[PDB]
Amino acid sequence: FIQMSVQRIVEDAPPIDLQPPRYLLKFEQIYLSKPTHWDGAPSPMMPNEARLRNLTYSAPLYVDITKTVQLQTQHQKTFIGKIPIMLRSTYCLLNGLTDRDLCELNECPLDPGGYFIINGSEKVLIAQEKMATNTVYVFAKKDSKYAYTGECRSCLENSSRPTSTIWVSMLARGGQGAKKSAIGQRIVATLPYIKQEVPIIIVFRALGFVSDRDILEHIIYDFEDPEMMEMVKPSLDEAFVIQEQNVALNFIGSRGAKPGVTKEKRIKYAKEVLQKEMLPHVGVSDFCETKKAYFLGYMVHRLLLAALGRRELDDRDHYGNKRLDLAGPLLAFLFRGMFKNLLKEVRIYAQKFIDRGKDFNLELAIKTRIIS
Amino acid sequence: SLKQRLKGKEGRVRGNLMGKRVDFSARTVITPDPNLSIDQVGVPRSIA
Amino acid sequence: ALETVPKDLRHLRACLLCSLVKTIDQFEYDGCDNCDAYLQMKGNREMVYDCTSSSFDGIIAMMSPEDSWVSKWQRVSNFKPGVYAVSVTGRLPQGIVRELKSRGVAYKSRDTAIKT
Amino acid sequence: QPMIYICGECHTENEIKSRDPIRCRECGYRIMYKKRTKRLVVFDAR
Amino acid sequence: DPNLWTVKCKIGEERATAISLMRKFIAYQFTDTPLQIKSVVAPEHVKGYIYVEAYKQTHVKQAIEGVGNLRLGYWNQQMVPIKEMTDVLKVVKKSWVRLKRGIYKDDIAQVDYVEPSQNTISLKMIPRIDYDRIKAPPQRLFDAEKIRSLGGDVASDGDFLIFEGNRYSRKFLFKSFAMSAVITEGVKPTLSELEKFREHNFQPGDNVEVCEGELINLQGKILSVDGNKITIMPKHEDLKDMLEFPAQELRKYFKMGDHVKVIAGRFEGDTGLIVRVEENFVILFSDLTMHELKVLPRDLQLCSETASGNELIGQTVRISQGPYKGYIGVVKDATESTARVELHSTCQTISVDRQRLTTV
Amino acid sequence: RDGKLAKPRQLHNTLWGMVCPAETPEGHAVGLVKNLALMAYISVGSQPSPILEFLEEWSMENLEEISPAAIADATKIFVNGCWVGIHKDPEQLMNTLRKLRRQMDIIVSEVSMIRDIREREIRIYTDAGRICRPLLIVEKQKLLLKKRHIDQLKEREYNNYSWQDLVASGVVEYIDTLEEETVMLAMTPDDLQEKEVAYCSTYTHCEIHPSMILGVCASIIPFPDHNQSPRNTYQSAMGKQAMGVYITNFHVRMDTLAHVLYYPQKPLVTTRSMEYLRFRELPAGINSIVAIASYTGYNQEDSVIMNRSAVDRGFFRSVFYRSYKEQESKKGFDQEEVFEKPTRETCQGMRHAIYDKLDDDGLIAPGVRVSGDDVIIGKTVTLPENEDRRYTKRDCSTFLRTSETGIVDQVMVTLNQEGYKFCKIRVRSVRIPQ
RNA sequence: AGAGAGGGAACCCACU
Ligand SMILES: [Zn+2]
Ligand SMILES: [Zn+2]
Repeated sequence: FIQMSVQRIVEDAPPIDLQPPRYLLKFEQIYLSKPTHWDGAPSPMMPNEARLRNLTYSAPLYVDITKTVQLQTQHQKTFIGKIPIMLRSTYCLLNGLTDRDLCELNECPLDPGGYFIINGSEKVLIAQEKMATNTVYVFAKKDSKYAYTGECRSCLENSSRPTSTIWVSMLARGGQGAKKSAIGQRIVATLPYIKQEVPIIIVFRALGFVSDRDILEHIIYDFEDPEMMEMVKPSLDEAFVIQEQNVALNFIGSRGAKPGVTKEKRIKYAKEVLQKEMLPHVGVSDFCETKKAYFLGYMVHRLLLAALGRRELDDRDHYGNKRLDLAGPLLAFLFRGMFKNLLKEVRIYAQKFIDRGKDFNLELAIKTRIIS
Repeated sequence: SLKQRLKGKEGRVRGNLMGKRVDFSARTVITPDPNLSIDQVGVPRSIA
Repeated sequence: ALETVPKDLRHLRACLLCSLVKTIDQFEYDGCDNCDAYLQMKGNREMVYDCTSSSFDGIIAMMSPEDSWVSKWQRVSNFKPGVYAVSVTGRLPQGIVRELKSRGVAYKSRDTAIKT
Repeated sequence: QPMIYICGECHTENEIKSRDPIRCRECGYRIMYKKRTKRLVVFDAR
Repeated sequence: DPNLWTVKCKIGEERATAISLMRKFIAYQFTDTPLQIKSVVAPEHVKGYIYVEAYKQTHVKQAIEGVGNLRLGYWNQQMVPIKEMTDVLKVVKKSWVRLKRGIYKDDIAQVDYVEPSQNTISLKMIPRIDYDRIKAPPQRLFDAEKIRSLGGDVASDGDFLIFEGNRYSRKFLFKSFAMSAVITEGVKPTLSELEKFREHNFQPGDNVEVCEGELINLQGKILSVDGNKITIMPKHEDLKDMLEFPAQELRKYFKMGDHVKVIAGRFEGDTGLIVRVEENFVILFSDLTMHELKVLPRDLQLCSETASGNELIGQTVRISQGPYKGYIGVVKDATESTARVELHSTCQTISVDRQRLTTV
Repeated sequence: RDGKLAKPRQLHNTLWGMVCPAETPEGHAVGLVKNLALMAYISVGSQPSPILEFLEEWSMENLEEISPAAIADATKIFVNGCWVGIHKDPEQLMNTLRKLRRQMDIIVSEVSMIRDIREREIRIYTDAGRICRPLLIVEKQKLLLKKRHIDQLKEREYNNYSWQDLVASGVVEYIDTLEEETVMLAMTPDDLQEKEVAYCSTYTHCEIHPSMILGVCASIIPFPDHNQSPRNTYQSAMGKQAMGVYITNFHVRMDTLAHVLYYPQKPLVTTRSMEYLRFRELPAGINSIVAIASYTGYNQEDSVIMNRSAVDRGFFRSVFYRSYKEQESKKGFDQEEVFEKPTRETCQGMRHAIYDKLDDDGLIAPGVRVSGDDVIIGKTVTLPENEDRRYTKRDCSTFLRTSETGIVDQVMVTLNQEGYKFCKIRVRSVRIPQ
């Protein structure tokens, strides 16, 4: 965490820009000092001293600033804030010290470390289980209206945004669809930030794949097993009305968490949802349309296999389906939000101090309490 | 709120009116004794 | 133009005729931006003190009086855009009012307040 | 009247005053340890 | 006609918002991004939000873009209703004043000398100071000797004095303050402030009669009360209907031999019974004393409440006799006979005779 | 918590070797809170870029350059879940990836490859959070842990031959839970590599030792397989509660509720795993000559008869430390705490207790007997209305916790984070077993 | 011989 992930968080935050002559701030290189207390002079704070005086065994965190107003100026080793250190780390004082040296510091060699000293209290970050991200799972909501529901808690590594689960469900209604025409089961997808059950074929058309043959190529990889094609036939025949990418994206934008104004600004919202909300692990870029289409086809194909039983259903308690958030991922998840809040406060300060016509004071821009 | 002060298992009706803290009560560990009758309990001196 | 807009919040005064709100510097340097030709307070501070108000309630940034219902209710539709006062406390002396009436300008009070 | 404290890491002793910031004279160590009491202690050897 | 829309603003900075919007309108009135709104209203006493006059909400949103003080009303706007648009511009409205700012806020100040320059006036005040003793407060008299003793920023001119931020006092502060920094209308000090420098009271349940009109000599009990023309509803004797009477027609009449209290004057706080009801002199005897108290009929009310009118403690001892001999302890409790000893060795406090104890 | 379902709480099959099966809190959090096994290790995760470069180096076809006709006759390959492309020959690709992992050329040891054989898939996981455990590698029904490895491993601190050198030797490797679904795991080599009426004869990995499936608290149980599993769980609960020397520097630490023991002993009946938890260096408990006998009737229903003379000889006689912290607060002059000995005539609201135990600074000198409702910290806070008479600052003092007694062990005086004076008092009370 | 006590809320770990 403190060796790579903090730098990843700092670099993955966009350089904030303010429009008047424009100026942008960027943070590039971070510095992590040794734990030190102070009013007072900088002195190395031994962890037992931090425990006895109810101090916090935290190391200061510096970073370099580069602002371009363009007129660029750099600011090396600006104090961001203090982050706690768990004992026996690579950035604790007593790393690699011999047992005699530890006994000189009133610290025993028997202590395994791995705990933080916060206000003199020893804290342990309990590892938290979670469902494994970026992995397709097929479950059975036997009480709902869906026969088999697929999901993929997609979360791109080193991305400040959290996970966004997409569901690819199949309406059950084993017999009729409560109609005089609705024969087969229809596959329907729950996208992030979209409140209605979007059909699969609508999404595939919205990805720039107009032909039914191409969508079936991306979904069913063999054209010599007519049973799976027959099973996917009703879902394909739900949305033969919508044939254009424009109309498909318009239907995507209809009934969103943020509803569209008109044909305009709703095509862009649907494009934004398909670009940056569903499946971030397959990429977030303009050329990532076909990769996202391939992965959605894989999700639909696995759902079809589950509906056939050719592959068994997935277990929520199998420990190959779980991850263990240790101190690293947990502190990274905390630091994402707190670093973003520090950036927001800096932006507020800059907005206050550009409208007066003056130049902001960057040491007062970065407040250290919000990050420590 | 007042409704939250009354509605709970920690409110006024269960928590304070039904089951309330009482004076003249002691709580300590029990250890066996076969040398006293079935209707006798051996209480400590500091409790008595 | 920007010449009509006051520069700061200190010593804001509203005109007694058209309820024009300006600083004392702008009244001293420009007079009235609507009817100084009928008042002639430019080049005279005492004329400003006699023809402007020290007590006003509410301000209106009248930007387009030609299509404003507020300008219809405040009777400032035929004027120029600027900062106007809703309620004005004060009154011109009888000499100024009589001189305006001799020039065909009857003095309608801008004191549209509901006094009890 | 002054109280004698043992200066933590220094292991030396020094006087202290009321409303006196807690500092050692050798290296300014912040942790003081109060000396053992002067009144008698008696322990039943049970 | 355009409509008014509420836009939330920074508190205390609404006039500056209107000034900035006017400057922005004039600065972009010839460009390709015009402000299509019609007017901006920031009232004198409405604090928190301003008004934008426009035919559309989108015009308001596109006009307030770039204004940070209105960022809390940027996403959504609320229109003032059509019937309520005139309420926006509707405005309602040797003496004594009360200061607006400072530590003397809303304190009674006697206007000593009105300076004809119309900038400030001299005010007589009672100092709310601690005489430079606590700060490194209620109203009390100005003590010049105390401020000469404590020192600091103080200058003496006999009874005249200057102190602690150019505060001018004499014998009682006499300092200049601005007319706009005081309220010269609506103070109305009391009698205690006169020493420092009609009325209607009808209550429900009281008995009143009618002194004039066609409904004269009708005694009834009070139901409700109002300010000046009460339109009372008295429950008269032998009348099931409720009539109407203002305050000038009624009078606090009371039958002889009832609970009476005094509301104001010299006789307030005392209760008792009245004896004989004259034209206006009503004589009564108190619940405390039997002295004659003569009151006006208006200074009476009907209220049925009753009138108010050891040495061994903490001493290290040593058990020198008995089973516990040789134990060192501290005496917790002690009596004439026995004493409880907190044993230093065991986790137990036991009581022994004082004859068995020997102090260290 | 408080869910009536059981599937999130049960001991699933994939908890083998990664998490202890016995240790769990047996309250309303059964199965939810777990304890990690001994050799289990959570993969800290690395970047997938070297793996993608290696795959592009070999004949792996990316998704943006394929026909959708040759997909079903080949194996779909995933990295961290994202589908990176296709490969035609799954064998000699898994062999190549494993050969690189048995050498640490490109792929880190924590990274895991899983070849789904029934359905044509091959997924490589490089996530941070996966839970793996080291296993031996069985090439031929033969182990790769030869005698020379043991010879170089006994002579540590001389050859500098560590565990990481054995990982680099391609003898042991970390297998996670996904990969356990596609591995044939030998329990012990003395039984499952010798020819018999053959069971499978296709082993890939061998368990190092079965005792490493247990946690830290289930490893201190002698003969845990002879017990019943609820008994093992209850002992796992109790073993984190036994008095003992919890740390070596306990005389410096100002811990609250420090339970230490007079004469702790190592168990006569021990496991091999206690040598690695260092339970023989900071033990918790005493070896006792027990007798399982019906007697007078005081060991009736889960109770035990003890020996008074043995207890008088220091048997389980523990010592209980409790610390008390208090600092004063410099504030806006209305209330001002300060450490001083309060006086009856001066202070107000002073509770009736002994204040002569205090020193001149309002604190107890170490080595002074105190009991219930005895003052330990003399602190007085000022009263704003002392002038607004003759009665001044009120007592705000921390007493010794009632129904407790003992000697004050040591007192430390220092400054806090805010720079205010701050005192800790550790009070010592020995606890004879009654 | 001068005699009473207050905090309060929140959240963790166990105990039967
Ligand atoms: Zn004018
Ligand atoms: Zn020293």
